[PDB]
Amino acid sequence: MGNVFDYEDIQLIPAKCIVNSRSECDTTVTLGKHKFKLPVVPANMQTIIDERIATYLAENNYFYIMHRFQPEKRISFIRDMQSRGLIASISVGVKEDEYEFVQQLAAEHLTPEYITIDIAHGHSNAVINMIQHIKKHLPESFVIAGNVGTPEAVRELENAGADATKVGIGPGKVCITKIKTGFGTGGWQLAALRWCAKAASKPIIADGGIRTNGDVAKSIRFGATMVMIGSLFAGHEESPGETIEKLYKEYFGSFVEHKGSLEDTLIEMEQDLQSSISYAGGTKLDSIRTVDYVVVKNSIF
Amino acid sequence: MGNVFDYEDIQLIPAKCIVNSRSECDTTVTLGKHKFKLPVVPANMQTIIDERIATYLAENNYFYIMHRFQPEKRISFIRDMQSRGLIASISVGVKEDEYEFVQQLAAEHLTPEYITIDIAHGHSNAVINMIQHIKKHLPESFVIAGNVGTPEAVRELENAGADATKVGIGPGKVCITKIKTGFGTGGWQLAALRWCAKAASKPIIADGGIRTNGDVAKSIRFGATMVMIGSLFAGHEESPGETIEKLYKEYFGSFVEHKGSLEDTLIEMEQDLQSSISYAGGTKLDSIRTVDYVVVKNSIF
Amino acid sequence: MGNVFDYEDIQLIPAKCIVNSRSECDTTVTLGKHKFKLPVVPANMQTIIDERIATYLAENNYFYIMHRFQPEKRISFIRDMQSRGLIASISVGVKEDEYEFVQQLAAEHLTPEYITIDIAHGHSNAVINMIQHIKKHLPESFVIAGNVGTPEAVRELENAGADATKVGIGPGKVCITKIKTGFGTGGWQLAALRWCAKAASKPIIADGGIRTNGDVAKSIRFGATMVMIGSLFAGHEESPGETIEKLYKEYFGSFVEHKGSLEDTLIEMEQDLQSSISYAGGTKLDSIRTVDYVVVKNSIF
Amino acid sequence: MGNVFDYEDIQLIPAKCIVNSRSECDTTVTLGKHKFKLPVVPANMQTIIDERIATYLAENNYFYIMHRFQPEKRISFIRDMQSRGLIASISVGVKEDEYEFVQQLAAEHLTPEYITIDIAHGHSNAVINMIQHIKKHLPESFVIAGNVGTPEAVRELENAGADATKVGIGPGKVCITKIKTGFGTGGWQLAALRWCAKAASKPIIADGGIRTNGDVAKSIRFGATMVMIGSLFAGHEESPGETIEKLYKEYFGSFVEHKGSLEDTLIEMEQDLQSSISYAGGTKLDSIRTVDYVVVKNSIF
Ligand SMILES: Nc1nc2c(ncn2[C@@H]2O[C@@H](COP(=O)(O)O)[C@@H](O)[C@H]2O)c(=O)[nH]1
Ligand SMILES: Nc1nc2c(ncn2[C@@H]2O[C@@H](COP(=O)(O)O)[C@@H](O)[C@H]2O)c(=O)[nH]1
Ligand SMILES: Nc1nc2c(ncn2[C@@H]2O[C@@H](COP(=O)(O)O)[C@@H](O)[C@H]2O)c(=O)[nH]1
Ligand SMILES: Nc1nc2c(ncn2[C@@H]2O[C@@H](COP(=O)(O)O)[C@@H](O)[C@H]2O)c(=O)[nH]1
Repeated sequence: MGNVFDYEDIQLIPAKCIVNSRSECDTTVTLGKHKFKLPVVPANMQTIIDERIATYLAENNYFYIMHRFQPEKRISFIRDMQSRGLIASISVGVKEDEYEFVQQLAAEHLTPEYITIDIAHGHSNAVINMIQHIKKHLPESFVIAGNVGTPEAVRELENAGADATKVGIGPGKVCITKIKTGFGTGGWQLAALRWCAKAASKPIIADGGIRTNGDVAKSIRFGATMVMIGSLFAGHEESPGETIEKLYKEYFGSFVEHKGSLEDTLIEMEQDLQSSISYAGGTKLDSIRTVDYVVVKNSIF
Repeated sequence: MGNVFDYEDIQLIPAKCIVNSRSECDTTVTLGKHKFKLPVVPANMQTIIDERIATYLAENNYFYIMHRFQPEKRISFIRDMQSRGLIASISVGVKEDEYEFVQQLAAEHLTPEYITIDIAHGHSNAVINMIQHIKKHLPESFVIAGNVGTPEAVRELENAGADATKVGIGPGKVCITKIKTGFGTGGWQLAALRWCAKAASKPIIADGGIRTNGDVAKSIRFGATMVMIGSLFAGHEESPGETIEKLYKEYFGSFVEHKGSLEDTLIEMEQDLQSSISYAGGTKLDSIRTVDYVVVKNSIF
Repeated sequence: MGNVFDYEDIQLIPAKCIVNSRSECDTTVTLGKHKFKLPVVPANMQTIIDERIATYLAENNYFYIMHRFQPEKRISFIRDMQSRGLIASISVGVKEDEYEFVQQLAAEHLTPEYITIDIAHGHSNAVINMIQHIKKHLPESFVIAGNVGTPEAVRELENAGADATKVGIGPGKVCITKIKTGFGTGGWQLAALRWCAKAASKPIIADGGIRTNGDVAKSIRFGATMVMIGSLFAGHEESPGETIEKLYKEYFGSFVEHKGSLEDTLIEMEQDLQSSISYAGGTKLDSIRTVDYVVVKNSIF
Repeated sequence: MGNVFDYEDIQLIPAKCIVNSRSECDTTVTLGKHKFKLPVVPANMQTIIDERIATYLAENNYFYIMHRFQPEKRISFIRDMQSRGLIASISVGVKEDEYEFVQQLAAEHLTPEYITIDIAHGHSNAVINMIQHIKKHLPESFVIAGNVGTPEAVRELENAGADATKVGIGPGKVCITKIKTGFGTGGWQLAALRWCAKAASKPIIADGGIRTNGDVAKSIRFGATMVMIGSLFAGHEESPGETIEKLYKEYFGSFVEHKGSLEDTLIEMEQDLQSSISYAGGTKLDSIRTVDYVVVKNSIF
């Protein structure tokens, strides 16, 4: 950064197709010691993810991150997921009984595979301290830290010991940080990603702003390992929240229209993303990383 | 490419008018051994073209390309069109009984004047192979190959032996490749054309993105020999698809409003295009190629 | 040209106000041997101007140009206007009985004060010929020629003997030349004016694209002597066309909402334009010519 | 200026958060001899402010400026506010019985703490004269002068003796100066502020264009001491004007929807602005001044 742009400004340029069917394209990705079907993860929000969803995903090799909204239920969540041969992926804060939470986890001999320290303005000593604290008590837990919007936050989190950082400050559909405060990556998420990624030693989770499945490929182009999606996963039948009636579900953070089975959404993502690999002139996800691109004048639209 | 822009960004600059009536302007063009009334061709899609339309066009020296959706009907289509003193212009794929199709055509002593190898991502060995195959079995067939979106695809198709290439990856009104995959010329079709054309030895068919008849002239400015149009030819009385009721027709690929006779559309195209030649300070189509232009800031609109 | 922009891109920068009331600002302008209240003129179209309006304007020192749509009525129009102590301002073409029209005028000893040769694509020998013809038969007639969109057309018309040129190719609200042909100053009228004006020895009439009264001042900034307005003068009670019923009038060239008395419109123009002179740090119209300006990013709006 | 942009083009870049709660951020500011809760002030317009509001604000250490619309009521307004242990902040003009108004104030031994000379086009000798006049008769009155839109107006007002200048020419929601005259900072207010501020020795009040509370922080970034807000303060229950019925209030200068208590609005401003300080990596308002920023391509939206 550089020129500033966002998802809709970007068109990726096709290379020579080397496959006969998109079916020969592999969209898996790896994050620490584990391998997942898709580079996407639903937002770790109560309006998007619950234990039911978490189990479905885990049982099918989809990465998931559980929200933190009922912090008391986490211990037994971990234990359920882990007795099940499944990954336990949870979120923590830094305020303040969760310092003894991760200490209780150590005593309980309970190591979650993934822990995400998820704070609105995650560029802080508060976040550094919780990272160090977890590397100390649960050194075998893969730690995702954020949210951040700069290369400088990314470095300083990675230097605190984060295994991955989460990038995005206010680009969410239901997020209003840009309006209230005038700060963040809203309006330039994809470019804020190019630029954080340039400086990252650890996987980045691009968080927020995704409006189409093509934006997964674009996020891949510009440095993401994983893409967090709230809006596009909102309003499925499996989704949290009640349904009204045609047909609608609420979606909010800490009014949409009904979308069908989350599995159809996920297979469609995978298919679109395999088309993306065809277009990127390759067989796997990483082929996307090398393609040229143009910044269009009006949009995509 | 260069600056990226699209049809609506472009205004062409008028030269001194050398005609008294647009009627003295000639909009014909030539593609291989044949001469046509207009540099336009309806999309080779089942929602746009059928044998009825194909016959009308052919009988009136309008270039047409037939879709491939009932591949069994092609043989007798060719034979009908050819017993009629008319051009037989068909589409083929590369999967897989159509390798013996063009071999059956050779045995049948049936040479179609035009064959279009029409694949979404036509930059592939698959397409190269079908080109070579046809140059081998039906060497007297003019071969149009695509679709492509780069100078590199254009060269490599032309080097495989294509007589013309079709340029456009996702700029169609009903096309969703840009949304699903994040790849292609959608949002910058006209510039993707300037740039493919710069590197082409063979006629290019600019395929997709045309929203006004002025965009035909613009496509001419930027290197097209021929312009393929789906949307603007959708929904005529002669058009495929049923009519509802006011008055509508469906338009889709592999919900519009009713447009009148296709002949009125075509005479209007010709007239607008003769106005375009008046403005280009000339008497024929090629006068458009030399005019200056500006990229406006907001649009045309 | 230079950077391309249009009316809405432009903000003019205020200089020190040297007046106590906008009332001390003089918005008059001169075109040949005559002095007018405002640098504006209604479009010389049948949907905008008739003899009733023409008389009102003339009787109040507003410049007007009469349309050509009933060419038989012109002779007696001139004579009426001229027996009245009023300016006779008419439009002519070049096809073809109007070569003897201006010859009939010579015989009739009838010299119109202003004659406008008004052709869509006025950059032509056709227009040059009619200019020379009029300078020959009615040498005392002020000749306005056009329409043009380039410095080159402006020079060549001025060299043919035009006393003023009319600039604008398709920026009209009801004009569709940009859509049909892909040619003209639509989308960049104000910049097409900066640029024609840079090369002009004669007054330019900026014709078309005016959407607000501020655009009169902007046209002044960028070189106009006079501004032709169709849309903003459409739909007044005095205006041509019938009224329906709330309340509407048609507006078209060769569906709006009702606007009130044309005199209120004209006094308001004058007042806004005197505000413009206050802001331009002056007392007269020409003060506008010297102000700085910025090209904004989104619009004015 | 420089690149031209406005509030929606701008995203501010977060620095390392050094607070645990936005509650530890101080949003106070000082203007002359007085200290206020927020860098915001409601527009000194009759549709926004009255004595009731003025008293509320003053009694709670919110800066306010009273409009001038009932000039006869000012004397006793000052006296009421001043007998109350409250700041008396009034507006004056330059026409013409207000030269003896400020002379009557001197005789009455009535010194208003703040006086704002509030003229549409305030770059004038008229404004200079009233400034000098007040510095002469009421030298202990803090004088705010404007409105202006250039560094040159700012200097010349500050050189006349202004204690602060008010910046903004036509960016108001209900302002139509941009449409009528084609002049001012509408469409580029925030950049017109960067640029006036660069040349200012005195506090600037950024006046107009604020659409979100984030735009307060942005105005801070670009040089404002104080931000005047009309639109966002329109339509509260305490607000001037009648209510209709759901629920609406009028808002106009010299049709909205009902907004709630002005105190909720003001506490929310303060809270958003403390979030802004968290994001700016600081504890006080001035931390905002140092942050980086990007100009996005489409908007914020
Ligand atoms: N600042 C803020 N961000 C939120 C909130 N709720 C969700 N988000 C952000 O946006 C979500 C995903 O964004 P989306 O895919 O809908 O654009 C989450 O991953 C999170 O980063 C909220 O209440 N406040
Ligand atoms: N990728 C894709 N392209 C299509 C489809 N249907 C039509 N098209 C493209 O768009 C058509 C013409 O575009 P239009 O004139 O409507 O913008 C065809 O010529 C073809 O290139 C489809 O189903 N998928
Ligand atoms: N090409 C074309 N231009 C027209 C037509 N009718 C009006 N105009 C142009 O536009 C008018 C004024 O434009 P407006 O103020 O509405 O933007 C006339 O002065 C003329 O230049 C038409 O039918 N065709
Ligand atoms: N020129 C002009 N400006 C006005 C008028 N009424 C309000 N304003 C301006 O706009 C107000 C605030 O703008 P807002 O916050 O609504 O964008 C006032 O502070 C003032 O500068 C008016 O009638 N004419």
